[PDB]
Amino acid sequence: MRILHSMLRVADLEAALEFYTRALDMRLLRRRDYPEGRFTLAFVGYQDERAAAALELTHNWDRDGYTQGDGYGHLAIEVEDAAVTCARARALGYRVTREVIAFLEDPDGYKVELIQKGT
Amino acid sequence: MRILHSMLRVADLEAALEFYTRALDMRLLRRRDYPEGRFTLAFVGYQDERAAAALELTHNWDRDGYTQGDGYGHLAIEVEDAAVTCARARALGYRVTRVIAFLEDPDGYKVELIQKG
Ligand SMILES: [Zn+2]
Ligand SMILES: [Zn+2]
Repeated sequence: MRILHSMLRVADLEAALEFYTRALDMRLLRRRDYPEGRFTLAFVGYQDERAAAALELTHNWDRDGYTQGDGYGHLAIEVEDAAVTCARARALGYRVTREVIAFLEDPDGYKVELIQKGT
Repeated sequence: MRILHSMLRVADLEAALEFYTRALDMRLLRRRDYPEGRFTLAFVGYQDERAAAALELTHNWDRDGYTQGDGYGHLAIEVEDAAVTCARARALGYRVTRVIAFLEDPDGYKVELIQKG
């Protein structure tokens, strides 16, 4: 058995993909529209889904935002240098909650934990 | 770069660990109390954290339950036989909601089972 992915609902799919690709160097693994269900999915990550865990992003066409709650914690990502990742995210105008570990917020306010490689 | 883990806050850490270890065959990778912060965390998964993504579970000592929103979706797990894992989860008393299936953990977090493939 293996963990395949976490799924997060996003108010704006392209806004979410722009963050994961620019701030986090992720690649779009697959993307599909479901008019029958009025939703779109995008899988993003680093390796192909057959090799590693990915992040699934869902946008429901009939929604403009979601209730977050305080149950969901964060997504942790291993990075080469947390300070460079942080500085780049701030340069792109993204919220850096705390700044070797650091925390980013995606456009929907989901927290991303940056864990510098070799910790 | 790689995804290390998702983190979820649980009302009862023992109840969460019984689900993840017995219904989903996960190994308890590590567990640590932090008296200074009045919380405990546990890491669960299949491979060691250096090789694959894990799941982090947190319990805050001063909390009895968490506000669950509709933003967080689910955690998907690859299984050898979805109908077998499903039936075992049911045999342990866990709910199986509406080859892919959906389980609910003790806090109501959804687990998507995807048969390998
Ligand atoms: Zn974490
Ligand atoms: Zn999924």
